[PDB]
Amino acid sequence: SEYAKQLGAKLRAIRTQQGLSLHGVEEKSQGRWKAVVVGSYERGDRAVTVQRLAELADFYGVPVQELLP
Repeated sequence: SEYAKQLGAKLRAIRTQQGLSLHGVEEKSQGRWKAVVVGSYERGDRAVTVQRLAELADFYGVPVQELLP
């Protein structure tokens, strides 16, 4: 729970850092990443899979390790 919490704190830190809001992600990604889904990752309310995390890190353009708590 705490881990999920802190993981989502970084998922948010990277997203906002490149100036994108949650709606921004859904739009730029042509709908592959739904704001709803990404938000729930950022609040630790929904658990991302390691696979899925790997793709996000790619979409954002950062080393996937960096998103780990």
